[PDB]
Amino acid sequence: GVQVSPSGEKITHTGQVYDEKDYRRVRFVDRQKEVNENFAIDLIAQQPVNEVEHRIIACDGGGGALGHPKVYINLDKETKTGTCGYCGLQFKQH
Amino acid sequence: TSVKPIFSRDLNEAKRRVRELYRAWYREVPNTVHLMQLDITVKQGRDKVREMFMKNAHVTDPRVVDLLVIKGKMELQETIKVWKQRTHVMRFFHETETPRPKDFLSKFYMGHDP
Amino acid sequence: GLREIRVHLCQRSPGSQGVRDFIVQRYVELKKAHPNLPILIRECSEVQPKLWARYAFGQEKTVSLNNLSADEVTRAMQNVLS
Amino acid sequence: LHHAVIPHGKGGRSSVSGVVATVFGATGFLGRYVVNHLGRMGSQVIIPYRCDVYDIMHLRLMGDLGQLTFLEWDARDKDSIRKAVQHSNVVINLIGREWETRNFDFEDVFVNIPRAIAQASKEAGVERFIHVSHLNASMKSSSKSLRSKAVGEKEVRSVFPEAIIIRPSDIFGREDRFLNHFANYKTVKQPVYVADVSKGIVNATKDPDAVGKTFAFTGPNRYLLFHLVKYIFGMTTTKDKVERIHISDVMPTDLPGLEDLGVQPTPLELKSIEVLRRHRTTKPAKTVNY
Amino acid sequence: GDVGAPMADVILPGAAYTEKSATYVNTEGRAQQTKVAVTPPGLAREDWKIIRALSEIAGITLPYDTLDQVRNRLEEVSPNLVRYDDIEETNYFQQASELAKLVNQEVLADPLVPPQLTIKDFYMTDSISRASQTMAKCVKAVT
Amino acid sequence: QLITVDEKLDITTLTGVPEEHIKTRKVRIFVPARNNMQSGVNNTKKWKMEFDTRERWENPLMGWASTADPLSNMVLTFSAKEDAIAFAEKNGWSYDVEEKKVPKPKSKSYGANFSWNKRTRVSTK
Amino acid sequence: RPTVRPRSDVTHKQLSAFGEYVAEILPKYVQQVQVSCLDELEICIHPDGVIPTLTFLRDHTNAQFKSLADLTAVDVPTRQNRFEIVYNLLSLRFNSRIRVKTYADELTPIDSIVSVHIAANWYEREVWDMFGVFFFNHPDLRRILTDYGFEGHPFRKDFPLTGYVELRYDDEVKRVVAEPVELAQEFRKFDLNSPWEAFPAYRQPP
Ligand SMILES: NC(=O)C1=CN([C@@H]2O[C@H](COP(=O)(O)OP(=O)(O)OC[C@H]3O[C@@H](n4cnc5c(N)ncnc54)[C@H](OP(=O)(O)O)[C@@H]3O)[C@@H](O)[C@H]2O)C=CC1
Ligand SMILES: [Zn+2]
Repeated sequence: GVQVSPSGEKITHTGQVYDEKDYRRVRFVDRQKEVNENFAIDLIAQQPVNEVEHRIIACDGGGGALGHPKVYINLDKETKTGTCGYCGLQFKQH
Repeated sequence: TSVKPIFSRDLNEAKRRVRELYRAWYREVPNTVHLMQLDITVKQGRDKVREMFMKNAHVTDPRVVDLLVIKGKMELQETIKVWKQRTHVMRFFHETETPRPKDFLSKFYMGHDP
Repeated sequence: GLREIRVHLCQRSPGSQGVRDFIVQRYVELKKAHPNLPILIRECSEVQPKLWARYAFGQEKTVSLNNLSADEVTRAMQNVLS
Repeated sequence: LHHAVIPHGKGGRSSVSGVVATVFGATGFLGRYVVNHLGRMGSQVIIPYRCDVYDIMHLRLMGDLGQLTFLEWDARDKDSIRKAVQHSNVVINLIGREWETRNFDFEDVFVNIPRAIAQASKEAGVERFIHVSHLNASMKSSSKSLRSKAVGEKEVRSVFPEAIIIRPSDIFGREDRFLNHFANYKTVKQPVYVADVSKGIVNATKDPDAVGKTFAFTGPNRYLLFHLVKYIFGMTTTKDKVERIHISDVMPTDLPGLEDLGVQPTPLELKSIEVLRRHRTTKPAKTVNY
Repeated sequence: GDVGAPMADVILPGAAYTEKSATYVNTEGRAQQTKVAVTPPGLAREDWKIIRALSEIAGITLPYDTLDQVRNRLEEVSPNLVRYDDIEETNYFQQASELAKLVNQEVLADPLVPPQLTIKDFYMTDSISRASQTMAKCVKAVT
Repeated sequence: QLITVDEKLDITTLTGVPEEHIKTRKVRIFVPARNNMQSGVNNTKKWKMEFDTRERWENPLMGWASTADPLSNMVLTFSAKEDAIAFAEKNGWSYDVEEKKVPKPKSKSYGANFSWNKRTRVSTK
Repeated sequence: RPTVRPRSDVTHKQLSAFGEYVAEILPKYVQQVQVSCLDELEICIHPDGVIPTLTFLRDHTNAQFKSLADLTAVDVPTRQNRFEIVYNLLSLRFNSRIRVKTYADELTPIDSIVSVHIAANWYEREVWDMFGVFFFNHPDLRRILTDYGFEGHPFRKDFPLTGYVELRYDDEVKRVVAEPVELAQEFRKFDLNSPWEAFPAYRQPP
């Protein structure tokens, strides 16, 4: 979530802030700093872990198309979860 | 080695073509500052012509000289016929830019200009 | 006030035969005589041998040794050192 | 130093010059050149305005994309000057009227507003302040304008000791109130060109041997008012204006001049032709010294 | 700025090897040259330009204005530093040893250990390897 | 109808290129090294001429990469070092030249991985 | 096949025969006749055969190559004669097309053919303006596509894409001044060519 810096500037989803001593803060004077308040890194964490009875699981994101390329993930390592490099979802072996 | 020529056999004929071109320019110059209301003086214009001529003095090849004559004639046409403008003619003096200082130190101090 | 000597020479060329002869004949003696002097032997390919000698406050001289014999090279060396 | 200031580039429109300048008085006649000289080398330029947005459109094209920042203000409104002086290294003041309105007297213009500007600059933490005045600035003056100018210079120095005062003489260019004022229809003048003045100021904006000093920017030559007005008429209403007209130009002694910033005088005998051809439908003037 | 910069009186920033054309030489006499990839950061400059300008200021104006002139100076001082990629044979070890045989100095008892024993020390041997926050990961992982 | 002009060739005054970019420069003639990522050699077959790199700084507005050298993306392709150097001379550029680093012929023997006496014996097939 | 292009040999035959025809009529001014896979006929010649060959092809009864579809130049800076010159010609009596090529360089001009085809009056000016190649016996030869004070030939391979100068309005002098080029986003040079050979038929020998 956007949390403000000493100077009074909102931080972005990639930690960008004009140093308090920076002259580039002028462009915001009498204006605003466009920032997105929905952080994917948190919205995906809010999602739960899927469970499957198979040690290998295919992910596409939803619709066959409208999703992403079908990728296959392994679930032999009960220590952690199996994450998709496209959608961020994570699965377990039960 | 041996070549095929262009509009000349030797640098003497080439230079006399050049001198004819200089006659033409030198003579026409003031009509330009008259037609198009340039600020500069005819002395400045003529010094500029001399500078732009001596800029290509080391040249030796009759062909490389005939081509420069051709291009100068093209420019003189564009100028006597009012196709160029105040802008195109004043694009010779560079009134809106400082030159790269010809000093190792004046270069070093600001940038990597070698 | 000499501060440095540096011989630049070649190999497999006539111009440097006298200089190679000088190096084999009188270089160890010169070093042991004046050991604290920097003598820079520098050989390359397709050069004309020279002897750049550098004095105190940023000056130096040179002499072509091309087509010279060992005795003449020693003559020039002693001339410089003197 | 902050990496956002390191002057990277080659001295061009799309370069960086490390000059962050808040300029008051850009909607006028000398700012129109100061801002160009600042921006055509890659400087950041804050411009406060009180005019309507139409009268500030001749300045959007003289600087690269994103270097110009136009905001609004009001001299009587403080906290509209912090906005503009903050985020800057240099402040330039060019304000000044040739007459008095209802709300704004010479006192206000030349004493009270510059003082607050310099106060806010010092508060913010900027490192250079440049103020422009008249060559004949003096308390002993038929015109009260010059009185106020010579008072405001001290009122500034009392808050910004390391400031930089610049006293040019009657300035001549296009859209100037001197040659056009004469051609609308005992005293020697040495006028000067906006190009020279702006070059001087923009050079002082970086030059390190200019702080806590003064400069008398005067032309190369001098002329008798009569010879000059006759030259005008050959090439072709305010009491205080006429008073400033009927005063000769001082020859300031050993004061750091124009050629000390690097600039060179451009004689009026070369730009009069371009300034005056508009007022149409010759030999030069004999330069003299008293 | 790692060790010698804090204990300094004046500091002149310069350019690394990814930011200058410059000759280096390996253990076999093979002269090689870098090629500028990224101009230096900010006010940093090239070292030979810095020293040249310094001399010009002092009053000792050097004769080197360009890299080709500096390379011709390198040629005069030692003519091998411009034959890039090429090694040059040498044939005077007999004299070298003839002389070196007259140098009395006795060895000592302590063994001759190498300072780099474990890979833990291969990393972090120069200022760049101390600045790298990846070499630190590698050291930490090793230990 | 033929003339003899044996002097060196130059077209610098016709190219229209300026002095700053015709004398203050340094050109490089080489064969682009093979990308060790790939094993293809269809890129080490034509010589290439490029220039020295110059300042490439950051725009304050957006952070983009700004320049003033208009010959930073100029790369020319040739089939022969002689032609490359002739072109360089013709135009008036001070050039450095590199040689074609060809790999050596190698002796490969699949049988060497199973010897009875040598060290080339491999421990994993 | 449905994804490949058909292939008729009658045209290859006709054009090879006409190549032999043209070449044995003009053994002089001729070299490198070639008809390609896609059935197009190129004839390379010497710069001294331009008008002879064009006139022959236009007027000869068997040829009647009247229309000058196009005139072009091409810059290959790895060959001593770097400026290839191309005339694309059309005949309506036979529904046929042909290509006539020659070569040139700097300082080595070509002969104009406005006497033969008057369309060239502008194509040759365009070539001179873009590639820097003079033509003999051209009434007017001058900048046609470029600005009036432009110094350069920009369709070469050594002229930079973005150029050497740049324009903008400056209030001081009240004009459109020129200056060096300073971009806010340097054009990016994408290196795309692949390391793996795609066509063996064109594999050069080492
Ligand atoms: N030319 C001369 O004869 C000489 C002039 N000078 C100095 O030159 C400077 C500028 O000259 P010039 O360019 O002719 O000035 P201009 O009148 O051309 O414009 C000056 C600026 O002052 C601003 N200004 C004036 N009064 C007020 C006010 N009461 N409140 C807010 N803003 C105000 C105006 O902003 P807006 O337009 O938005 O109202 C205007 O843009 C002056 O400061 C003068 O002292 C010094 C010596 C000689
Ligand atoms: Zn997925």
